[PDB]
Formats: sequence, structure tokens, C-alpha cells
Amino acid sequence: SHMEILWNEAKAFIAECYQELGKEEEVKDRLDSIKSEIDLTGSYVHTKEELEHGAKMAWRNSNRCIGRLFWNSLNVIDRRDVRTKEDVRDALFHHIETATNNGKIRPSITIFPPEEKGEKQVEIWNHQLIRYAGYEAAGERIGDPASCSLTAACEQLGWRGERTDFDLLPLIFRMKGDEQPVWYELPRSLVIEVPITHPDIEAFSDLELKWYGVPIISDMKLEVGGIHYNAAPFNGWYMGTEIGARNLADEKRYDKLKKVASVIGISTNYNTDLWKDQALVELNKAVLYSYKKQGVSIVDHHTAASQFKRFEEQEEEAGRKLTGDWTWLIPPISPAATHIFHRSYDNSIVKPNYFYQDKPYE
Amino acid sequence: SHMEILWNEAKAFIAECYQELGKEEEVKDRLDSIKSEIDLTGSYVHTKEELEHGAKMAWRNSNRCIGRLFWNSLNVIDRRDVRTKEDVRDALFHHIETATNNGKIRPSITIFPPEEKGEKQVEIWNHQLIRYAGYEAAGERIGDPASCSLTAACEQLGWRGERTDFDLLPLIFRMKGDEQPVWYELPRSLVIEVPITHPDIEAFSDLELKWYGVPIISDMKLEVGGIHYNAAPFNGWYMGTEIGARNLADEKRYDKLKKVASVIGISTNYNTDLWKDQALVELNKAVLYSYKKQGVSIVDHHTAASQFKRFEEQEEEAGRKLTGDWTWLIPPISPAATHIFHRSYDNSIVKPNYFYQDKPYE
Ligand code: HEM
Ligand code: HEM
Ligand SMILES: C[C@H](O)[C@H](O)C1=Nc2c(nc(N)[nH]c2=O)NC1
Ligand SMILES: C[C@H](O)[C@H](O)C1=Nc2c(nc(N)[nH]c2=O)NC1
Ligand SMILES: N=C(NO)NCCC[C@H](N)C(=O)O
Ligand SMILES: N=C(NO)NCCC[C@H](N)C(=O)O
Repeated sequence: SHMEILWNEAKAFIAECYQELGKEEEVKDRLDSIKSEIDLTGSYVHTKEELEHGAKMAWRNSNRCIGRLFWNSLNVIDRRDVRTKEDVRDALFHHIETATNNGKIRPSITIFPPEEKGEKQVEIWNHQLIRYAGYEAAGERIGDPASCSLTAACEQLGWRGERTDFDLLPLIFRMKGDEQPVWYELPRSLVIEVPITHPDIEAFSDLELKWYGVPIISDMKLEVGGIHYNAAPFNGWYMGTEIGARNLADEKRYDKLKKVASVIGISTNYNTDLWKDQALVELNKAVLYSYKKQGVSIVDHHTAASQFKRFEEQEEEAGRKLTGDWTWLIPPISPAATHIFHRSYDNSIVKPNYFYQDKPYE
Repeated sequence: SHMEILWNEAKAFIAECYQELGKEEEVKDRLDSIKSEIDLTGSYVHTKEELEHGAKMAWRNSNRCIGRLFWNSLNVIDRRDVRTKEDVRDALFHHIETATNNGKIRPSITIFPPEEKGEKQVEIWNHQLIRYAGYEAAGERIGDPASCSLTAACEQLGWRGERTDFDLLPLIFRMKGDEQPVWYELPRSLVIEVPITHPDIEAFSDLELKWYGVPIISDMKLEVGGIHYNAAPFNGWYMGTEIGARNLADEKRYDKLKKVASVIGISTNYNTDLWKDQALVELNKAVLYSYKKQGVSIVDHHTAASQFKRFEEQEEEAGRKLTGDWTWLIPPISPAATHIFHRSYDNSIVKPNYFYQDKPYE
């Protein structure tokens, strides 16, 4: 039944892809080759043009992403030639270096070899290539609680952290033919970090906060024409609220709102004073100012929504339908001040797209 | 087919209602009487206990309401005896007076006669009993844009406003047997209004803002045991954000954020400064402070979410399932700071409940 499903999805992808590219003539021929290949091996190999355009279409169909206006400018890195653990490590080191680009971040994706008979060639365990560790001793919390389970798995393999609130996790992945994964500590020269300060309030630095510069999701599956690429890291640039309103504010994460209120000089006695709302405004203002000072790319939520509006218009103009998830598109601060809040979206799934997959650990 | 549907809904309501009331014995008898009544007239008459408990259950099932913790304390006013236009006017005047209660607002509902053969006995045109008019001359906007259509209909009947930003609309309703509705100007002694000032910034009064004290939704249909009460006004008390983050902030309503930014001393040049988020915080703080000073009931969003949490727990403890609409339950300011944001809800419809109905005007 797997051979049937593969053929269906290949028929729809080739036609739609070559149509957008203006190569409708070649559709008839290529399909005959893919068909013969499927009967011969049980799968097919995408051309460079096909995989490159496929990863772009997948971003365009991501219902939960507010940055879809820049979909056609994605930088695609083809690494389907990797065979060893050293090959993977160097490619991952290269992704961080080129995407960072000394601060002027470049949206990118690295393509590793896909699954064969459902079996993987390379399996990445990290959620993001750069992330902080999390420990929960009987005493209290240290680090990022969302990293608990992955942190425990790394220490079960010989790794050991320093136990500060910001320990960098190591790269951890498994090669086909091995029962357990291998790990490599990240070189400090490759990772940019940004200390958090405030434009007018000098005491803000007493909190000693900081965050990393580039978010690189590395545990999702990219599906193109029936072919499953379980390993394919991708990155864009941060939207301010992700850090100041969630990562540092959530009670289940760093939980910093009370401390913020203290350094800015306001009381935390009464809810009618709305101290939580005021603390959120100063913290978020601090995140945008600090990233800009050091020259690292970032975007505020009002500018972001404005760009997404232009995206909706372009899609209508091109003749394509729009899909999206309202519950993820609205910003976590001042949502009613953007256009997104005042309209509705169709949350249907269209392929090619990016998908969630089960975690090896846990 | 209408006689069939009525019987079904009556069977489920009586059993469920008498069960909660601990009168399961009387279920067998009452059902036999209702059945005979339906064959005789084509409808049935609720007892005082049945209608009172029915309006309470309906509030408990309202997916979009965050104030459901106080459902069992609702004040029910039975006015199914009205026959003339003067009878309706006095009852509506009485609802505003008793619900206001000199500031200590009392959640209430007034029950008018229900529909017969789909035909209404009394039809209310107002959206809320107390609301401001809206005009849109070629010059610009004056008043509340959301009141445009209803305002035009009132002037088509002989009414005339003064054209300020806060003209009070008149009560307007139609009696069975008349082709057009009648109107009555509201007595100023019955309507409480609150001027908006700021606790620390004295220049805030230069904006000359104000809003009314009690929101009374009067155009929804209450359905209990197959019986349709198209006319049944109800009220609770305001949640701060409804006024400061929507009524006075939306670009399609009063659109005041830029003016607010001016009186507090901040610039509106750059989105990275987050001036819209800061203006929203001071305006909302002003609304809570002003209502309290004058002694009128109001609640902030953090306290409100906290109360709703206790509601979820009580429902679980009583053995009933929970239903709700996430998109309406989350507050329009700092949503990620409340528990509601971090969970999911089942948006199924359970009866008895309140429903939308077509507008006579427009
Ligand atoms: C160029 C700048 C980019 C910005 C400004 C941006 C911003 C966002 C934001 C705000 C979210 C929500 C994250 C959260 O709440 O945790 C998101 C989700 C997502 N974005 Fe982007 N993104 C960018 C680039 C990309 C790229 C390059 C891709 C893919 C090639 C992409 C695919 C998606 C997908 C699938 C999600 C959902 C993730 C999940 O379900 O956990 N985005 N993006
Ligand atoms: C006692 C205090 C009350 C508070 C604090 C409260 C608060 C709220 C809020 C914030 C909304 C959203 C309004 C909007 O976004 O426009 C709402 C909606 C609603 N509430 Fe309440 N409410 C109260 C009492 C009541 C009462 C007394 C009833 C019914 C007997 C009720 C029935 C509902 C319903 C059906 C909606 C949806 C209205 C719509 O769809 O337009 N609430 N309530
Ligand atoms: C996770 C669950 O679906 C829940 O709706 C939310 N979390 C998030 C959210 N929105 C964003 N962007 N990110 C989240 O983590 N909204 C909803
Ligand atoms: C009206 C439409 O359903 C849209 O989701 C919204 N308006 C509102 C909303 N939330 C509230 N409480 N009130 C609204 O007017 N969220 C959604
Ligand atoms: N802005 C982007 N992608 O470019 N974001 C991805 C998800 C990141 C996650 N919200 C974090 O704070 O780490
Ligand atoms: N808080 C309550 N009901 O008690 N609200 C009802 C809806 C009111 C509407 N949001 C307004 O601002 O007028």
C-alpha cells in the first residue's frame, strides 16, 4: 500500500511544481521515469530544481507561520551526499555559520538523505541546534524547564553540564547501523549571544539576562512528493515576543515578571494596578533595543503583521487559496491592535509541508 | 414537524432540571401534563421554578462567557403578564433601576412573553438597553460606528440626536399587531456615566472620555425546553478590557491610541518603541481607577481568569462536562499571562442556551 500512496503524491507534486515553474511540457516525460524507478527500487530521487522548489512551497503552506512573505528567498543547502558522522557534524557546523552571517541572518535549510523503507539514514535528537539545558533537582529549578527530558538523555551518554541558567546543549544525533547516538560540544566561536539591557533604565542589567541569536528548528519532517525527509534543519529570524513574552515570561519557563517589576520601580500588590502588563511592555522593549545595538536581525510584532498582510494580498493575486491557524498567528501581546485578530482563516492542511514526529528520548 | 421537535426538547429538559433540583419523582406526572397541553394548544407554559432555573442553566452553558462562576446567583424577573406598550416601557425602566442598584450592580434578567406559532409578542430592536449613537456624514465620523444602521432607523421614525460623540439612543420596540415600532427617550436620572481620569497623570482629562456603567444585551434569544423567548434582556458587570482595549481602541470604533500617546508624553514615530502597547496599558489602568472612584462595579482580567479557574474545578466536581470557545475566552491584553491561554476547550453547543437572531433593521 506504500507503493500506491507514493505514486499518487508524486503525480500531484510534479504537475503543480512544473506548472509554477513554467515547464508543463516536461511533465509527461518525467512522470514516466519516476514510475519506472518506483517499480525498480521502491522510491525515486528528486532533481536539484525539484527539491529546492519543494522546500519553498512547504514554507508557503505552513499555517502557523507569520513570516511567510519571504518564502521565495529561501537559501537551500543540498547535503544528500553525507555518509559518516564526521560528514554530518561539519554540515551542521556550516549551517550555523552561514545562516548567522555575522548578524545579518539568512533564512536557510540543509537537506540530508531521506527515509528508505520507513527507516532513517540520519536521526537528529535536538529540538533546535542552539538551546539551553534544564535541570530540576529537589532543591529547585536551574535552566530551561522545557529542556528537562533531552538534558537527562545527554547526561546518560557521558555529557556533563556546569549547571548555570544558560548551559549550551551539545549536538546529538544517530547514524543508521548504530544503537545509540553520538555527541559533540558546540564551538563558542560559532554561537552569537545577546545580553539584555534597557534604553533608559540602567538598573535593568542587574537581572543578568541573555538569549541566543538564531533559532534553528531541527526535529520536524519535510514531506515532498511522497518522499519523507525526517532530517532537514531550517531557520528564519526571531520575532521579539517569542523571547520577551514567552521564553522569559511563562511561569513554566524562566518566570521573570516579578523580578522585572522590582527593577523598574513598581509595586506587585494589586492586580488592579496591572503590573504584569507593564512589566511585559518594558521587557519586550528591552529585547528589541539590545538585539539592534549588537547588530543582530529581529522584528517587532506590528511590523510582522503588516508584512503578513501583504502576503495575503499576493496569494489572492496569484490565484492561490489561503490557509492558516488563527490561534498561533495572533501575537501574545496586544493582539487586537493587528489586523489578524479581526478576521478568520481556514486551518486545512495542504502538501508539501512540515510535520511533527515522535521524540526518540522520553 | 414543529410539534415533534418541541416534545423531544421538553422530555430532556424536565428530567435534567428536576434531577438537579432533586424532584425526580415529579418527572413522570408533569411530562404527562405537558404532553396533553401540546396536543391542545400547540405549546406549554413553564412554572416559576422551571423558567428561573432554566435561565440559570443557559448562562452556565454559554461558551463565550468568562464570568460563569456566579451562575447560581442570577436575579430572575418574571414579566410574562405584559400586554401594552406602556407595560413594556415600565418593565424596561425597572430593569435598569434595579440592576444598577446605585452602583453595586446585580446580575439580572427580565422574562417577557415567548413566541407562539413562530410569531413574536414583543420585538426589541436595541442591541443593548444603554448605547451611544453613530453618524457618518461625508465629512467624517461622529459617535460609535457600530451603531450606524440602528441610528439611521431611529431617525426614520421621528427621533433626532444632537450629534455629539456620546448621544444616548432611545428604547425602540414593536408590539404584535403593529407594522412599525415605537420609541421612548431615556430619563437621565436612571443612567449612570463615568468620566475617565488617570491616577497619576493629570493631563489625561483633556481627552474628555467617558463610558456608561451597565452593559445590558437585549437582542438575543433564550431557548428553554423547546420554548423560544426572543425577548429577554440580561446583564452582568463590565470586565475592564471591553472598554479600554476594544470600545475605545479599535480603529473601527473610537480609535484613540494616538491621542492617548500624546497626553502621556511618548513619541509615535517608531514601531520598535512599542508605543501602541504602552498606550493600551495606561488607558486600561485609567478605566479601572475611574470606575472604582465613583463606586461602580468592575473587574480586571487577571482576577476574572482566576475566578473562571474555580468554575472549571466546580464543574468537574459536580460531574458535568466543560464547554467553551478559546478565541473569545482569552483577554485582548496579555493573554499568555492567564491560564486560559495554556489549555484547550470543547466548543460544542449544549441547551438551554442564548442565541443570535436576525436584525429587523438593515
Ligand atoms: C524569516 C523569518 C521567519 C519568521 C519571522 C518566522 C516566525 C514564526 C513564528 C512567530 C512562529 C511561531 C513560533 C512559536 O510560537 O513557537 C513560526 C512558526 C513556524 N514557522 Fe516560521 N518564521 C520564519 C521563518 C520560517 C522558515 C524559514 C520556515 C520554514 C522553511 C518557517 C516555518 C514555520 C513553521 C512550520 C512553524 C510552526 C512550528 C511549530 O509548529 O512548532 N518559518 N514562525
Ligand atoms: C456577572 C458578570 C459577567 C461578566 C464579568 C461577563 C463577561 C463577559 C465577557 C467578557 C464576554 C465577552 C464580550 C465581548 O467580547 O464582546 C461575555 C459574553 C457573554 N456572556 Fe457574560 N458576563 C457576565 C454576565 C453574564 C450574564 C448575566 C449572562 C447571561 C445570563 C452572560 C452570558 C454571556 C454570553 C451568551 C456571552 C456571548 C455574547 C455574544 O456572543 O455576543 N454573561 N461575558
Ligand atoms: C500549544 C496549544 O496548541 C496552544 O494553543 C498554544 N501555544 C502557543 C500558541 N501560540 C504560539 N505562537 N505559540 C505557542 O506556544 N497558542 C496556543
Ligand atoms: C468576531 C470573530 O468571531 C472574531 O473571532 C472576534 N471578535 C471578538 C473576539 N473576542 C471577543 N471577546 N470579542 C470579540 O469581539 N475574538 C474574535
Ligand atoms: N522566529 C522564528 N523562526 O524564525 N522562530 C521559531 C520558534 C522559536 C521559539 N519560539 C523560541 O522562542 O525559541
Ligand atoms: N461584562 C459584560 N457583560 O456583563 N459584558 C457584555 C458585552 C459588552 C461589550 N463588550 C461592550 O463593551 O459594551
